[PDB]
Amino acid sequence: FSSLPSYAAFATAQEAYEQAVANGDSEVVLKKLKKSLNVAKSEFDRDAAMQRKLEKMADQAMTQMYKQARSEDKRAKVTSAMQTMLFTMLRKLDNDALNNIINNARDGCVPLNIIPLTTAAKLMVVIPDYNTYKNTCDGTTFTYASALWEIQQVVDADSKIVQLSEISMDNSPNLAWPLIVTALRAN
Amino acid sequence: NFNVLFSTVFPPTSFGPLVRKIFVDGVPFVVSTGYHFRELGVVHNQDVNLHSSRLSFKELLVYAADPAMHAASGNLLLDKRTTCFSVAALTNNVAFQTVKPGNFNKDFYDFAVSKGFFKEGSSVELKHFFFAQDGNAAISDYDYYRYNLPTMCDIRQLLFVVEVVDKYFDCYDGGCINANQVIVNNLDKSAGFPFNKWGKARLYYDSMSYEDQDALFAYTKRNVIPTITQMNLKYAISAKNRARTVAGVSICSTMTNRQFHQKLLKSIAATRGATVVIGTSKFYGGWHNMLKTVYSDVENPHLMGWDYPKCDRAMPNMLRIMASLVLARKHTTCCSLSHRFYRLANECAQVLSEMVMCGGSLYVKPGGTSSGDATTAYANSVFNICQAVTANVNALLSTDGNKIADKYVRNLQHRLYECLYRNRDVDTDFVNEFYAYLRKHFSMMILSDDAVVCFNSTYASQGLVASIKNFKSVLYYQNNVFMSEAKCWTETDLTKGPHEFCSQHTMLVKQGDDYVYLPYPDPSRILGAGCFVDDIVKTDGTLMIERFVSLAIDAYPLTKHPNQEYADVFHLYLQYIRKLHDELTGHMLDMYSVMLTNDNTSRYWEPEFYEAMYTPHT
Amino acid sequence: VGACVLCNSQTSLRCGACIRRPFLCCKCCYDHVISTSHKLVLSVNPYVCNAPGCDVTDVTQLYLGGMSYYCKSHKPPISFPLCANGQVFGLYKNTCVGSDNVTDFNAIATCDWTNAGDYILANTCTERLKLFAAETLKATEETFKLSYGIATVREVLSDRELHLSWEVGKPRPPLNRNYVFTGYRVTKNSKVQIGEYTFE
Amino acid sequence: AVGACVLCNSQTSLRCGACIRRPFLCCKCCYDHVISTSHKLVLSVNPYVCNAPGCDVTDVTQLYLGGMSYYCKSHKPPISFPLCANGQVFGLYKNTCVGSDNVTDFNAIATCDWTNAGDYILANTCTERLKLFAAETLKATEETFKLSYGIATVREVLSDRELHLSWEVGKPRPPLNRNYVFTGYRVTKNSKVQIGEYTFEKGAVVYRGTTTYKLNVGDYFVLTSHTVMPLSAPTLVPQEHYVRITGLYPTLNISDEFSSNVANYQKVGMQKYSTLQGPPGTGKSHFAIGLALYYPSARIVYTACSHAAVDALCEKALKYLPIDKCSRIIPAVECFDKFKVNSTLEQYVFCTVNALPETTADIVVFDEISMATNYDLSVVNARLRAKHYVYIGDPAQLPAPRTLLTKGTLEPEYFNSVCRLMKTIGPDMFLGTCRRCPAEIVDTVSALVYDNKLKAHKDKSAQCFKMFYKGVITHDVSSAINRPQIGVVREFLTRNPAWRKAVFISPYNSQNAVASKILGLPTQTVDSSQGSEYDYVIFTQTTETAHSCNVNRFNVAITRAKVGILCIMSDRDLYDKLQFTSLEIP
RNA sequence: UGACUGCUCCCUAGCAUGCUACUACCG
RNA sequence: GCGGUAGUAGCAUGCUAGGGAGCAG
Ligand SMILES: [Zn+2]
Ligand SMILES: [Zn+2]
Ligand SMILES: [Zn+2]
Ligand SMILES: [Zn+2]
Ligand SMILES: [Zn+2]
Repeated sequence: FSSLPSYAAFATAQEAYEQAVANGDSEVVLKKLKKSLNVAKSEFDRDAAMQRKLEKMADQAMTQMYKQARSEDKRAKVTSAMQTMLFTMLRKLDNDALNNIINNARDGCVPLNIIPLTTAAKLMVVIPDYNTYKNTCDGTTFTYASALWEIQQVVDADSKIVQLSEISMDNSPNLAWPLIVTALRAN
Repeated sequence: NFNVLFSTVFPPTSFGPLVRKIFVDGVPFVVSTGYHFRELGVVHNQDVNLHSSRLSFKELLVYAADPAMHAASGNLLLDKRTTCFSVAALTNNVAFQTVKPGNFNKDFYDFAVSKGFFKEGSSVELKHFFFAQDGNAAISDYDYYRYNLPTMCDIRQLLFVVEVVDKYFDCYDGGCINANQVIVNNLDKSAGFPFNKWGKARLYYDSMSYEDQDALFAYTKRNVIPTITQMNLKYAISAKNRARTVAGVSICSTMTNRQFHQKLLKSIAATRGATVVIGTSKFYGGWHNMLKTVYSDVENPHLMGWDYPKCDRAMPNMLRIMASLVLARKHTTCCSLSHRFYRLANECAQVLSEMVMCGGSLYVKPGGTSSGDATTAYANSVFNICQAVTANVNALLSTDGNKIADKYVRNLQHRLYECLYRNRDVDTDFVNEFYAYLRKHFSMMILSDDAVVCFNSTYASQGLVASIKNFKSVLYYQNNVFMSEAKCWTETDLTKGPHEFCSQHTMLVKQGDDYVYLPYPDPSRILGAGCFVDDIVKTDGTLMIERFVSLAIDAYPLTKHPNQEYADVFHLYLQYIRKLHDELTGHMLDMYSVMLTNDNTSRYWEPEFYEAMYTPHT
Repeated sequence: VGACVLCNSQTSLRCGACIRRPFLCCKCCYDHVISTSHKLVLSVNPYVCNAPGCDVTDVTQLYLGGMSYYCKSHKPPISFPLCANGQVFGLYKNTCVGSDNVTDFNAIATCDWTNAGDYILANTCTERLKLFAAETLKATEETFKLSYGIATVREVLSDRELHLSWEVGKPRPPLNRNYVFTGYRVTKNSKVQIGEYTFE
Repeated sequence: AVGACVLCNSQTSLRCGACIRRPFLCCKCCYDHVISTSHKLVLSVNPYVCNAPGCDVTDVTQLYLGGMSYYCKSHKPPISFPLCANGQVFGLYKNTCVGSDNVTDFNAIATCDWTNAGDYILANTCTERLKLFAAETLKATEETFKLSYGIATVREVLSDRELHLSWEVGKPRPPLNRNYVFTGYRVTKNSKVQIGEYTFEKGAVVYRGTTTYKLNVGDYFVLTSHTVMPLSAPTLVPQEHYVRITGLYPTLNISDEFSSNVANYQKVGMQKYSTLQGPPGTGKSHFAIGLALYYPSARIVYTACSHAAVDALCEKALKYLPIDKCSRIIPAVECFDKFKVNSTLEQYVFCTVNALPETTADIVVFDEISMATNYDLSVVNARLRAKHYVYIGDPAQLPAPRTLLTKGTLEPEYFNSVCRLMKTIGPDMFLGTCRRCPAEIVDTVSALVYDNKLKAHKDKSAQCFKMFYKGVITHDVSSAINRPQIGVVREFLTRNPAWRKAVFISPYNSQNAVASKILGLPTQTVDSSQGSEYDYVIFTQTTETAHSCNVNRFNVAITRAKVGILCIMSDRDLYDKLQFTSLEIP
């Protein structure tokens, strides 16, 4: 709004108007200065009032497409993260037992609630209290789910190692007591 | 109904998702291509590709939400804390959660004791507090699902109660909508598991185009997508130490349930003057309109409430199936006949028999309702209506017909038995007759399991509409709970409204020139919400004034109570707001050299503003 | 959110382009900002254009708008010069006294502690500026002593002799007992437990 | 969707859609490139076309910005905005851009559809980013040109070594030999499955496949191309001669079977990359092996442009050097497996550009650079980062399959980055130590192209003969038939019985196939034959075209045999300089 | 780690519509 | 002297977007 084509016309019109005003010429000259300046405003009618909306529209479009680009990049990041999570966690499958047992099905369809029941190599047992620990995790090795597991670590709520020599009747009330026993499968 | 019974003989390690080995780019995977429902039997998936080269986006979104891959990549878990059937454990050590206690607001307490409150022997006392929980409470609260037995509902009366309920749900309109017309509010809330590891729901709602969402919706209408669900310990004021729990559903379930239910779900909360009042404002004189709608034409009105114990955890499976089926009955033209069945199967596998992830290890959810999807607040309402109608039917049947005086009710009972245990298909004429009778003598007003009934008295006295004991018996034999008659009010007068509805006592007051009903909350709750707050949320008054404006707005009708202190609560809030404002101006004047010149805020500390909210013009 | 170091009046301005970001009030911050190369000033929020995808950093180039701070290349027509009336916009825009004597601060703050004139300037200031000077001495010593590479010992020979290398392109450090060298060993990911030596 | 532009490294969001590679363009340089070409297509987060329903105007200046979309005059609203204004296209970051004075070279690289020798002239006369961009454009246009041929369907199988073969409709038949390796697939009911890799030759279509398969009805064959990803790292890092040999250990014990290589090695310890100007077979299969024991403390990297030409590097590694410290990756092509596969971290790594993972090392050795281009070296230096590099080869050999060369042939030094730095930056090394060929070709090449750097090697036993013949040329499809040479084969083998224990050289192997029906002698191609040859060879020209009558196709072909070969320069290219023995044609 | 629906207050921004006031142009 | 048109300003209403907060099941 400072270099529009009509700006120079307005400038020369107002220069002539002020020169004639200082001249004090005929009343027709006064009408000329009151009309040429009136149309100097009539050119700016749209000049300083339309590009002002054009710039607003341009800015709106630019910020909208900035947001679009940000969203598009985040999409690629999410896709990469999910793909790498799948292809990283897949290899935990231990493809021997699973492929062996699926072949035993009618057309390779088995319920999901049994895959960790047969093809999992690490059992985790949570016990509320000593009397319940007595029945299941007796001795240093125990059996469950038609197999033979064996104990390798015993922890408690505060996540510290406690050896099995300390789990007695009288020593029980001196432990945090969601015990978490982790075992492995024997052969 | 038959499958519910026949499925109690079979081992519990044969239900759930069905897996099969498929190959992508020469790489083996495990995916779910079906399910084995306890009720609907074996459901085989259709569009599974035995081979594939590469996968673009939606196949990722449906392959990562399955429990199959995580379960197969887990450690076998034997949990002896609960009788719920465990599945596996993802990480190495279980995670223990705790709930912090509340943070005091000493300044407001001192200002309250300054105005002569909390005296020994007073009527209003503190009762609601921020209860703090111990460690292993999440699992000890999830254990409550052991109260949900496998219930086989009666069939030949359910297949008539369904007709009556559907007649109740008649005015509304529903149908599928295109994925570009869905409306979502608060687009920055959490989104299930495992999608929560990379951003909230906004990121997934922007990363996915309209055609992609359309494909994902048109895909579940011919397939099955079992999902997972997280559990959290809430943080809010209460009155009993037992912890609360919410369950956030996965994004792929909500993103389809919205497009499948939105039309009806928005056409229900946009209509005034019906039996379901979800979406009626209690402000601007709405309570009076509702309570005048209730008293339609009943001859000798009494008032009767009820409250189920453990409403969201003892829900039998069959009633939830009926709820979903009735809420998906308007799909006459949009979808075909198999499409509705597959959609119902998807709903039943995503929000009724999910794999809950309470704590840090998966579990199986025997039943009940997960209060996190988009259809709880309406399924519960339709379940409540079904319970009321079946209780009324059982009451009307079990009465010696020799001693019935009228010649209309007796014939109605005769035809009721005829249409119940003799006919095979619905008789619309009799259904309309019975529904007109029910709306004439048993007018109801229903929210999501909280009800108020204006029932005739001279009929209920002689057992033609269920009084309360029919409700007790129906709950006992069809819900496996016992609704003890100590939580069920009964008002023998009508000039004072219902004793308690939505935790708002109702008072009849004289405003303007007539009499209207105004709801007022329990003063202890207001004081408790004023005195206990999470840190920096207030912890002080100066930063956050807008808490007290709303709190005072919700506690204005307390002025009209004939008891004294109940209005002193409102006056105390008013004075505290004024003190807060004129000390904020002083604080940011003295540290400044200038302060406020034009405020107009002097209408906050005087009742002229709060009183406007309870007048009927807007 | 504390009293400034030259006027003891509450303020919320931290000299961003400075070394240790000291507290200055609006008038004294203006004095510090107009006569040096301090073109970055911080507050509860930094002063850059927060219109989406901006690129400006200088304080005088911003203009205040709504709840956002814009720049001349991004500002809507509703503008507000942050630097005006001899006092930059900030909290507590009234309770400030300031002082024309800021050349000491202007030099010492921008002083790189490289010449004897720098230490003489430290010896020629007020007590609070003395504390700031000492803090800047320690800050610049810290930023100096990590201008070399990491002494990577790759192979081992007899005692008092090792095969030691460095990182990419960084110069040679001092060897005397001024610096107590202390490495940390890695298993595959994290650095732990080499100990403290002295190289010669 | 947002990156740095080709010329300015400024961050913008524009793509010229009329280029086959769609590079990111800086605002000012995007305008500069869009004004003066047929590129009227620009892409961004949205494609700049008038997306009005049913409109197809597809220019940039033809559009006006109106509302949230873009429109031409036929659909623009009164409130509009010209996109092409201020001599600058309207895109992201309209204030962070410097432009480039160099836009004519970008125009030339973009506009020239890789049809002449001036193509590679420009492709080497440009900037590093510009030249790698040219390399990827060349790869894309060759993959879109060679896939413009039919699908070789085989409906019946008569026997092995030939097939009853046909193709698609209308699409021409590709040329003959191992630059046209087929790796076609087959259907079962729905999609494509394994067939195997072959190379079809005239019989009846002879297949010289490296693999085997029982072919059947409907088996079709193509020249399968892949997705050529853009190149991130530059082809070569900028060298600087070290003040001291860092990262490399100057060892004291030396095995000196290689006298003229240790002197090179110490100065390699000072400089990043160093290519040795080695004539054909100057013990070039020994340099990295000598370094392997001279400097047995650096991860030395072995590589060559072909999985078959890596023979020299992979042979002596287990003859001289220890066996444990070597590894080679083989994908699933059949190659040497005496090393261990899927062993990334190893002291010695052998591989081809196609199937090597990204790793880090200190020393790299590379062979066969004449047939290499900037793309090939760029892949390697984007894979592995090291402290020093060594290249083995010479510009003066047969280049890559420049099938796009149709007009005048390319010039030697114009091949790629290393060939032109061997002549204008200076030969980093040079050799005369060729204990392989006698005094004939050593002085021949010294005077001829190999800058007179070779000395009289050994006994000129006088077993190579040259004739004065005319011959005639005929053409069938893409090959050449020369009968006055194919009968004169035997009429020329006439005058002692001991020539035929040799190998048959010809540019187009159809002549060799037809002559095999007379003799049965082994057939040799001249394109890919380096390092695999017999003591005595037969070289029949069969042609007079520059495909064989360049300066350097027969240059290495003369040194194929040890001391005795056929040297018939019946072509009038370079016959009339050398002085051999001759007899009249009988 | 932080669910779904439903009403209510407050602050800002844009759009539209309306009303109103002030210089110019036309009959 | 009126009508109409375009410019800048103040006022009201609604519709929408965005943020913050409080109650209910
Ligand atoms: Zn539908
Ligand atoms: Zn100050
Ligand atoms: Zn800015
Ligand atoms: Zn282009
Ligand atoms: Zn158009």
